[PDB]
Amino acid sequence: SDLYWKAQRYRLIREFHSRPALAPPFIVISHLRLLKEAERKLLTWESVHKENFLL
Amino acid sequence: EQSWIPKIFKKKTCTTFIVTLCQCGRPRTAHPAVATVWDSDAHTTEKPTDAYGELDFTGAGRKHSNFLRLSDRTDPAAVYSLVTRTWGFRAPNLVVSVLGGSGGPVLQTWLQDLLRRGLVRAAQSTGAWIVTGGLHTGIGRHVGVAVRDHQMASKVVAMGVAPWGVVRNRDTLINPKGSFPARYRWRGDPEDGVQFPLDYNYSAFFLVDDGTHGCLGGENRFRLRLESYISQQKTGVGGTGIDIPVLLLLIDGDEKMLTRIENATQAQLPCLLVAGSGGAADCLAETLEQGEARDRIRRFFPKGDLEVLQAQVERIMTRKELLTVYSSEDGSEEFETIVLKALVKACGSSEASAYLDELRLAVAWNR
Amino acid sequence: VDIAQSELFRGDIQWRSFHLEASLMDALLNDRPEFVRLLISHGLSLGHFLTPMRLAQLYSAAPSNSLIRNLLDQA
Ligand SMILES: Nc1ncnc2c1ncn2[C@@H]1O[C@H](COP(=O)(O)OP(=O)(O)OP(=O)(O)O)[C@@H](O)[C@H]1O
Ligand SMILES: [Ca+2]
Repeated sequence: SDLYWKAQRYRLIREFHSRPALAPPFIVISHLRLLKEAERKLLTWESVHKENFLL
Repeated sequence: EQSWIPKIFKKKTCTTFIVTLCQCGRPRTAHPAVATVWDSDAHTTEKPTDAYGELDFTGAGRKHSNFLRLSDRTDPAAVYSLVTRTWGFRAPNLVVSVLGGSGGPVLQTWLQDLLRRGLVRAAQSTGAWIVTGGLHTGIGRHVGVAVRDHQMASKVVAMGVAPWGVVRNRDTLINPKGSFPARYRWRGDPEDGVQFPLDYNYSAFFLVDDGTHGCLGGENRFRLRLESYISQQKTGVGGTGIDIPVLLLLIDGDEKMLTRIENATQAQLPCLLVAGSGGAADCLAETLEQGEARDRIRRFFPKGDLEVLQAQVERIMTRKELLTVYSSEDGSEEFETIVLKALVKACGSSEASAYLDELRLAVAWNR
Repeated sequence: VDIAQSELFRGDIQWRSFHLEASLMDALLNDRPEFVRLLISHGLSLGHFLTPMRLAQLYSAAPSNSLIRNLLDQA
């Protein structure tokens, strides 16, 4: 159960991350208002740690 | 501050013309009016350095890459003092040189892993200097890839030496007035044979000038001279420091590499040989572990039966104490122990004053 | 597999990518993890090796009426 909650914690955060800022009673206005080389460096960084981890 | 450099250093010129084609290796529209077997010094003209500067590679880079042109007949002390003093490079606790032709566009994956894992990390831990061909070709290219890869996973300084003639896009380098900044077409599309660009992994470059448009081996004499001088040099606080150890790493190659090691061995420079490197490297490893037979198979058939190679091997074995062989141990992936074992063996002393450098490395590495 | 490295890759014999290409294919089709590891370890240019035809061969090597075959058949 502890692991399951920790996993569901993400689903909660994502749900509220995209929710409009205003509260339900005032959410109406928000609805109305609604209507490269670094990556290569990063990947290399990942691989090095993987290689070290396996070794 | 750099105004001293042009006076101190000179760029050689072919000058005299020796037999369309020219033995001087610089067939131009017309050799000078002043202009047999062409000689490096007999048929050359020394002129003040006209290509010193700090390269700034186009696109991504550190915008800091010292580029200098110098004659082969130059004292290693001057360059070392300039590097240590002017460019601000710290005195190296260790300097390791890489040699070998490294035949083929790419090397074996395990060997590359050994290079990047062992050599680079060891140098980074102790802040050693890695000196290789200053060209994005062959062995030098592989080292640069290793250094680049290690840098991405973060520095390590790795100077480079290459003949001036073989360099590509030398126009941007040529600047008698000096080029504190400089744009280099390192992404040279035309792989025009001998002409090569400069790998941008290396922090500094030495363009050996010998009055040629491009040739191999011109930097060997200067290379060995610099290694010997550094080997006989103290780090920090002038002489109050300790000797800077030096090790030569050979990976495959040809008789030229065999000549280099023999000269290095005569120079009392410890050498290390990697098992499985290939021709010009496996033969010596076997000998440490008939001689004509190995030259036939271990070395290329051309000149393999020639006893000149066998004679060099005998001379090489004559001072086998200085050199040693790094057994891959089925890919050991660690060689700090091997390097230390080599240096202590090469010391051959007992005063314990010459072992401080080895001790420091032993401390720097966890061994 | 240990025998192959001990004998076939004792170092007394050179090797070529084309020499090992067939063996590699067999190991992949026969699920020989140790061998494929060993063959790749011997400096095999995998990128220059793999071909779309070879890739098709591998997928064709699915076991009998394996689930993957059903998906491939539907595809
Ligand atoms: N002096 C150099 N000359 C050429 N390539 C260099 C040099 N130093 C490092 N490199 C790297 O070596 C590789 C050269 O080959 P190439 O450019 O074809 O490969 P790449 O990384 O796939 O990039 P590209 O898109 O330019 O083809 C590149 O990664 C380039 O970044
Ligand atoms: Ca010493």
